[PDB]
Amino acid sequence: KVFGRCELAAAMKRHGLDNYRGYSLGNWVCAAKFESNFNTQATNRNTDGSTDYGILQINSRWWCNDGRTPGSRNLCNIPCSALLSSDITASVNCAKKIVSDGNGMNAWVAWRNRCKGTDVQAWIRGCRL
Ligand SMILES: [Cl-]
Ligand SMILES: [Cl-]
Ligand code: NA
Repeated sequence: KVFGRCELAAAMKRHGLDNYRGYSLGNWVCAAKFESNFNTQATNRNTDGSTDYGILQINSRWWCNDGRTPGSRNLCNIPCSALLSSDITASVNCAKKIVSDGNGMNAWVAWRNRCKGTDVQAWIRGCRL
């Protein structure tokens, strides 16, 4: 599923992401925009053989099992395919664990490079929330 900007914002808010660990809703929407272009089905292969999955491009080296990343962990305890569903619950739940692991949202390179230090609130402007 390809989410609309305000549609995704509302879904993230409902799942408790707004100001989760101090990150306002605009941050999460901005990261989803530049990680996946709001597409739950996005996949990307990394040089080390791991793969990133779903709307927040969660990586198989640490966080999910895709059966093809040798010597990897599965810290959200889910198959990576679960992260591609049109229901974002698994992606959200896993993201909460990632952002809690000490490095905040710097774990997402696109957030660090394209959202951090910008007016992120613009990403939820105009939305009925
Ligand atoms: Cl915001
Ligand atoms: Cl933080
Ligand atoms: Na894994």
